[PDB]
Amino acid sequence: SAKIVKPNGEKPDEFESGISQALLELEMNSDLKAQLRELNITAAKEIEVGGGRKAIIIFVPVPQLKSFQKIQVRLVRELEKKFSGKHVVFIAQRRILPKPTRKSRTKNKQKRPRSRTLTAVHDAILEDLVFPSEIVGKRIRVKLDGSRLIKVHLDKAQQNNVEHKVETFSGVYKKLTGKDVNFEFPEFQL
Amino acid sequence: MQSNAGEFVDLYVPRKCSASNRIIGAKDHASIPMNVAEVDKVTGRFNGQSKTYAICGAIRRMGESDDSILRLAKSHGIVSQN
Amino acid sequence: SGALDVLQMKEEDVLKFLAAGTHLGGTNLDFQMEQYIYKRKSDGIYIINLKRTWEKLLLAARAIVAIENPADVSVISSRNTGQRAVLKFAAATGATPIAGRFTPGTFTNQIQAAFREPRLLVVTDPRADHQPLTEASYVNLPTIALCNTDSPLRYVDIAIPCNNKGAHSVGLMWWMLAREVLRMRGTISREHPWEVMPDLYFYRDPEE
Amino acid sequence: GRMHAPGKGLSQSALPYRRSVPTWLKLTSDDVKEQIYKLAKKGLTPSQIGVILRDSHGVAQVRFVTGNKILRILKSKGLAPDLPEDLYHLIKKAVAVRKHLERNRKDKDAKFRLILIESRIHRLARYYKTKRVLPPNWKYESSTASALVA
Amino acid sequence: VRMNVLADALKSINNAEKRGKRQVLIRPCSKVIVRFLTVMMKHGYIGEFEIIDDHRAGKIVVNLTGRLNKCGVISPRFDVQLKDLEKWQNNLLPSRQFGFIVLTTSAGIMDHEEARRKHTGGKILGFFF
Amino acid sequence: MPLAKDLLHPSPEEEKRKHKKKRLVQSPNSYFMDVKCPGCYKITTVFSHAQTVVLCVGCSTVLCQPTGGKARLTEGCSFRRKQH
RNA sequence: GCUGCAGUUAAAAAGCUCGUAGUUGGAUCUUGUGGAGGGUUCCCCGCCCCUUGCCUCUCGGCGCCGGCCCGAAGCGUUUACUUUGAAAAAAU
Repeated sequence: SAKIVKPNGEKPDEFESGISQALLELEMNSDLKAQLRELNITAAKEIEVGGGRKAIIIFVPVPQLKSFQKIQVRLVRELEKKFSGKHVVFIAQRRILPKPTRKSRTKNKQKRPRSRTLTAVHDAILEDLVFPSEIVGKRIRVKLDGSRLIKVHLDKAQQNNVEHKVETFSGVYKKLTGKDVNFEFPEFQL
Repeated sequence: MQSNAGEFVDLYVPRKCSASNRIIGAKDHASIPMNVAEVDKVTGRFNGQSKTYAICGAIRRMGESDDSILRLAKSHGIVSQN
Repeated sequence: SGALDVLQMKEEDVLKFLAAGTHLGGTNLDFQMEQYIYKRKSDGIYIINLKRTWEKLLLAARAIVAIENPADVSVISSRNTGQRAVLKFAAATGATPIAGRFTPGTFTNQIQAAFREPRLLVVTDPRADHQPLTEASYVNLPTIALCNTDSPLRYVDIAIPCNNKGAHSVGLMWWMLAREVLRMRGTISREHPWEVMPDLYFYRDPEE
Repeated sequence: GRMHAPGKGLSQSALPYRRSVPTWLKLTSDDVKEQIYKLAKKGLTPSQIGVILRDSHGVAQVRFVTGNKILRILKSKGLAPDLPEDLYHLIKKAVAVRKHLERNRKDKDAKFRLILIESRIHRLARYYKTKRVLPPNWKYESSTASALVA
Repeated sequence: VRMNVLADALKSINNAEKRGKRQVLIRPCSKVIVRFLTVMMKHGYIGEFEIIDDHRAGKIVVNLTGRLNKCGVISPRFDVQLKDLEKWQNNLLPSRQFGFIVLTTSAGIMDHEEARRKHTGGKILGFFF
Repeated sequence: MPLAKDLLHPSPEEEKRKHKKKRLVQSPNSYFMDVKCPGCYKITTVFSHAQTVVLCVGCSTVLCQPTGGKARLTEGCSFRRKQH
């Protein structure tokens, strides 16, 4: 559809509806339909950067996330021109849980999986933003003010795929987590 | 060191060496100040105001001072890329 | 170096370094001499970098300038090769030579008549003149010397690498040392040929 | 280090940080499963199974092309053995020692080494049996050693 | 074995500072070591520190200065009830004026000077000065 | 040690010639290889430390001989890694 | 000699190993913003998903205009620890 392809996220909203309409339209069009197979989102959002530019966010149901990773570049290329003047990235949405060891009340409902934990989700989110580099290293530094800056060593191949997205990816993570990240390319590759 | 008045006490305030960040006593005769001469750096002729350093006996006697004196001049001049 | 090319090593001096074999350095190494070396040949001999030699020459020489008295920068060498070289050094530039055997206690006595209190030392070869180095750390003397690959560093603040196993490497290096101090302090500056040469800082070498 | 020798040593495997596919590969999750099931028929036990995949087939390991371990895949079928191969290999060794010991009563060295391998069985058994992986009445004896290895 | 991780950690940075160093490598990275060194950094005895990440447990690298004299561990972990406090801090510190016994409370990990203002006793971990 | 040396960023192989579990990140010292031998014309992929005989479906029936380390090839050819 | 000892030669590590009790045991499961108390972010209500976890209700008050809202009732898997109360004969 074009309005009920965003459940659990509130179906009316102007910008989000205007994305969905022309999105599913491309998938229905015969121009590409041999790798597009009528998937749907669950929400969307637009978030800026201090670079003075906007960038769009696409959420997915997450078992469907795997299929998006198949095409991921051709699709994003076409929608980079179709929605132009903004950057385009996929991401996934999880139903993160408070601890039973206590941040909200437990009833002995279930164990709480450690993939449904908080910290594992914030690691998994980073894996998708810079998916085509396939993160080589992670390092962290701690400041005298108790802040933290998270270095990410990326592969030294597939550089220009991410090099004009390099700053705009960092602003995404800020809005989702509350944390500051930097992206680097290392001295050497093994 | 301060008091109630903030009045400064201690007969001498000792000096604290550059690459070890520790203080050298009244008797300690392997601790050396080492004066490097600056130049104008337009003609390469001596010009007055010196760079002065200080090194403790502990790093001297083990043979680590050579690196420390090099690094001190490496964070300033004259050393570019060694 | 510091100043862009009015202190940096010239094309001329490179020939002198290579003709005197300064670049070559002995088989055995130390763990304080690892950085000065670049690499090994296909044979036992390890090739000192000449860029790294040149930077160490400068602040070494600039420290010899920094004193306001040139009569108390006491140079010392006791090897036969390093006798003739130092004698011209401290004759040309105001300094005090101590040639041959040291005769210990000359930096800590009040009864000896050769007692002196200098500020700096400039020593050839730590492992011939180990005696003055030990006594330097009893009366707070800054110290400079010429190290080889296999000469250890201990009671020295700065090194000036060299091949120095008894060669033209010795006399050439003492000449260059005296050249630099005059470019900063003296009126010899122009940095185009000085009248005095390194052809009399070289060893006596028993003649026919 | 070693638990019945005085020695100490490193030879442990070291895995990369990465863990993609990586890219270059084939045989979707499902393909790997049927490739495994054939091997277990032939008497190839889980340790051997991963080796024979890693050496000649395109896998790095069967934990990044599946969401499960090699053993859990076999266990979900019901085709897993009734005791771990680890326990089996200990018991497998000690019977031959006891044969050699009956044939030669003057090999005190063998008698000594048997005490180690014997006690190492009992310790291992006390891991599994508390975790409800063995019956809480099972014991190790000469008789039960004979029958359980056959 | 490595029964207590924090106890093996501090001895490295203690040994390293004595010889004259300013970078170290401490493993295997417990969360407990992080919040310890955070408090120790605020007062100013060490500089900023970098946590390397591995899947195994991580590794941590520290930049330090000569301001530190010694940080020790006290093991096993005893309780304090804010009248036992004065007896502890006398034995373990060079002076009343400075030095910082660390401890953990239900209000988190902190120095002893802070715990006294929150009225929280707890389990003592180490010290430094 | 010069007792001041960096440990954050190491040299490409002058501080990565060390033992593999004494590095900052643990890396293998092994690799795969895309092989096409000229007695079994198929694009086979094989691990460097074979540990077992790799068979051939052509005229030959052996491709590796396992040793204490890297397995030597009988007559094989074509080494790739690729990438890792 | 718990705080606080010592065991190469001064008094002193079982010849050696296995082993139950006892003692001890790796890493890993949440952070930012307005008001209020204190600085120039940081430590009683709330907000992103959570915020003293829930409901379900019904009996006895508080409301607002039959209808609707929120305190008390079961509790957050269990302990140690720590903090606050209660209860502790006099003399010393």
